[PDB]
Amino acid sequence: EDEEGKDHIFPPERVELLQLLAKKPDIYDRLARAIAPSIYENDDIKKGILLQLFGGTKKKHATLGRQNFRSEIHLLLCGDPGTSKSQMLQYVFNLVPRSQYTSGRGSSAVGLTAYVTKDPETRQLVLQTGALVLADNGVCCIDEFDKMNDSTRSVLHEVMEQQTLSIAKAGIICQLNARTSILAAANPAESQWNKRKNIIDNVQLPHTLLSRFDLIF
Amino acid sequence: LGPRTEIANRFQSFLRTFVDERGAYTYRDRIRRMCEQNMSSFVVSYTDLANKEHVLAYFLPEAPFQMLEIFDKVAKDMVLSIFPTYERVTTEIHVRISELPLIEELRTFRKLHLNQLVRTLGVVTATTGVLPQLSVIKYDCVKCGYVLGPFVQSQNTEIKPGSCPECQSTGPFSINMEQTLYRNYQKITLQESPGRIPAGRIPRSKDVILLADLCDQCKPGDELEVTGIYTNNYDGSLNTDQGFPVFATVIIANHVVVKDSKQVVQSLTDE
Ligand SMILES: Nc1ncnc2c1ncn2[C@@H]1O[C@H](COP(=O)(O)OP(=O)(O)O)[C@@H](O)[C@H]1O
Repeated sequence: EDEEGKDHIFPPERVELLQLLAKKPDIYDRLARAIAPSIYENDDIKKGILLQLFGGTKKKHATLGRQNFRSEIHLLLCGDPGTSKSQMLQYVFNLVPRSQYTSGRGSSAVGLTAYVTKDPETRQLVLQTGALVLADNGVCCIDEFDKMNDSTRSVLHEVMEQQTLSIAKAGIICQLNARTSILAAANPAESQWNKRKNIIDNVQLPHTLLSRFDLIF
Repeated sequence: LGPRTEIANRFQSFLRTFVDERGAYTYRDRIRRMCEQNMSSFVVSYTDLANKEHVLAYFLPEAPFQMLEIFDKVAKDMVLSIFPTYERVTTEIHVRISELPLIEELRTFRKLHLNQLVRTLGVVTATTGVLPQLSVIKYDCVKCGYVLGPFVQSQNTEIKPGSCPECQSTGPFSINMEQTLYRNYQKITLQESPGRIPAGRIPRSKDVILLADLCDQCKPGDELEVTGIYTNNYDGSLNTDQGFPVFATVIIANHVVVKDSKQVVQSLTDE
């Protein structure tokens, strides 16, 4: 459920059971094992999922005013069609608090920001809405990564590497705040990952920007 | 009055008394030079005006309208009196100013600037073509078939007296298409330059009026400096209202100056 903070406070009786869960060294695998409803094959990554389930640490930078290094957590899943990345994560859309689900060719860069047009309520047009700044700290389950124009995906460099936005149009000009973690389900230009041709080139990306990612399991 | 006669006298004892250019003042002869080329657009120096008599800087803004009128009256009463030869062609005058120690950029003028002395610049944009309006009020009686006669005209107001050759009668009437005085017209739409903006947003603009002497000089995208004065249409529909009066603002040009001005231009020093 949602994130008001005040209307979600739990009782101490539940804290008993929570710290009970914490009292398992089995807990390292329990919740990763409780990720799927019924899926019992090679969950060895679900521990790597769970570091984003328990969605990251808050290393604040109200300390020095400098260098603003959030505990940025960024991981993507990529592979063949066999894996239920779209369906797993269609269900995980029914898990994530800030559950989004878009993908390559669902919405453009401006399909993510500045939904600007006329408003007969004011009897005037207005500067208007976006997608990501509603999903702060959240996730969008995403697939078909190698599908977008270069207009998008040079935005992602900006956010994945600074987690920021500063905008300039003829109407409103903005320096907003936007920041969150990834999930995605990228795909190659191929049908199967080509044997003896790594995703170092199989999926369609550059030379060390491919290397740039934290780790895509 | 005793003093309210002395305005024109100050002009008269100005234009042939305050003298510079090493004698033989301009306004001794510059007016002659205006009558020569058949212009009727004499222009006055505010600098030189203050160098003679500072008094008419404060006696202006209470009604610069009447100041300008009471000047050009003097130009007639001098011209046709000494140049009665003039009295065929145009025989009508108005004067200009070109010294105001000020540039008001746009987005700078507000309710305090109402109906008084102004300067500003901008850039031209698309506007109307070439048209005239009227200048004198006269109609035609039909009860008695007479003329209502010519009548004293207010700037945008009705007269309707009972006095007329029809036994001062004939409330009804009709109107002719001649025997009445005309006046050219043209408009402008002024924008602000792309240099002196507030650095990146949409610009502002207000409209400006030029008059019969003043047309076929401007063009879209031209360089400019104008005195002008601040207008007010006195009612853009007052009633049970908006959340706001639908009022607007214009400037009416007295003296326009081009800031390119690519013609042969300058006056002559005496030596
Ligand atoms: N463990 C699983 N549980 C349920 N369905 C599975 C599982 N593994 C594979 N599938 C099936 O495999 C298919 C995966 O296709 P999908 O992931 O949606 O293609 P893409 O990889 O392009 O997203 C799904 O239709 C899903 O039903």
